[PDB]
Amino acid sequence: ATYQYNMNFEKLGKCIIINNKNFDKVTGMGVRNGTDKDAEALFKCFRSLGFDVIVYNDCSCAKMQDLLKKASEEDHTNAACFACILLSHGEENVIYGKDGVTPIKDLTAHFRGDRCKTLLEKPKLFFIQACRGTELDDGIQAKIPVEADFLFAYSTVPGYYSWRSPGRGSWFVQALCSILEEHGKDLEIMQILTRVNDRVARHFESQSDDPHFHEKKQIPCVVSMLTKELYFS
Amino acid sequence: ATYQYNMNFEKLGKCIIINNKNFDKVTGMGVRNGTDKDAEALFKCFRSLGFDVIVYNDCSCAKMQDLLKKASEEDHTNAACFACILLSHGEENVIYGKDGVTPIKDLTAHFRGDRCKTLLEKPKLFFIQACRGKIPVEADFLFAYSTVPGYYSWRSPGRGSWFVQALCSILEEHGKDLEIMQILTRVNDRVARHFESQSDDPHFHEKKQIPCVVSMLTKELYFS
Amino acid sequence: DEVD
Amino acid sequence: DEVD
Ligand SMILES: [Cl-]
Ligand SMILES: [Cl-]
Repeated sequence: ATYQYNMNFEKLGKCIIINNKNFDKVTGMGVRNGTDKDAEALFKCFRSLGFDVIVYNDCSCAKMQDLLKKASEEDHTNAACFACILLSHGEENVIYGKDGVTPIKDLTAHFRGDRCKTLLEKPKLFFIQACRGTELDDGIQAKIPVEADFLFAYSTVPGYYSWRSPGRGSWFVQALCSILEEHGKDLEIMQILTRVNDRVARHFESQSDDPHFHEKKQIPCVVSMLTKELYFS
Repeated sequence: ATYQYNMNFEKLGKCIIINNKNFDKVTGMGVRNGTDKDAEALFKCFRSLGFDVIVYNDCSCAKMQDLLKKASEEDHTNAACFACILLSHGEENVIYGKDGVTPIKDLTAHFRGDRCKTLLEKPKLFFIQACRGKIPVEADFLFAYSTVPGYYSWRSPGRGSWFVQALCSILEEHGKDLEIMQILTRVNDRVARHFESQSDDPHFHEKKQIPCVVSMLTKELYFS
Repeated sequence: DEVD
Repeated sequence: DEVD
């Protein structure tokens, strides 16, 4: 128990999902077919863990900022943790809203130890399905610091594309939910995310009539500032 | 065992420690007092795990790249993994050699799956003490940074760096028992809780540090 | 497949 | 203390 986050709270916590599917024409970005499947899957798989999940669809940049700022201003005293899942287009360091781009760091900053007191010493988890660049992976034949207690689970490594199958959803979300459903009530979060890394790496490969984007691979990227083990027990 | 990296090899693997203490005047960077203590600690603690450790001192940027390139070109068929520890000044996303800065990404790129075939599907571990102010080719890397981006990494001249001292303490105690993420999580806690800066200057007084682990690992890693 |  |  000394090496694990205390989970003896009334609620596991809030899980906010920002599901951006449709974008203003001025952004030049296309519809994210498959993302509703991700949002539906995540609602189910995170609820199974014990989270109180709320979904917001097609948010403007101002709305994303307002949502997360307001969430950070709620009283989390009776919650063990907080989670946020961002589903959108992205480039390095930013995520698209319906009307533009917002730096990811500015969205997460609301939950810093000096800004969200009732989440102090509790895990703050961010899962991000978005591109981080335009590189393809061709594959190869087989007091406390204010930034403590954050974990970022990125769908892909910095500088790389992130993949989504239109009738199935993003590879990262598919893998994430399947592992959480199978093992989420048993394994530690890093054990879970490591299995997600392997699943994305091994069970997916891109299909396209466009040669440039055919037979490509993906590996996710977990950034942890956690100070204890996290079990959803 | 299907969920852990296979460790049934002749060798655990090579561990390169780059210990940069003294810097050319042109860089304007100060002597990193305490780093020799870190390097000696790391030699012992990584050796205890089973790594074949070698220490290189005051390396130029070109020497650092050459060491890692040459290492990536060795035959790792009979090794379970590879580790590299960098001790230096740093800024941005770069690290200081004795004569200037070089990108960290250039050092690690030699070990990508498509450039180092004998480490394919094996963990490649990089531990970095410095300020920061069929299979995917990027898989199976782990970076253990002393600090998150944009912050200082602290070093006591008499004791060594906070991160290194915490890392070696946790490894000598739990290194043969726990999975690498369990280890590094405990390192995060130890640095965050048990250290606080002391300075006559308020800008450097009473400051805190949180390390940062970046994992692209696909299995659990135990040193057994 | 598509990218994000 | 010093910084790196
Ligand atoms: Cl959809
Ligand atoms: Cl020294």
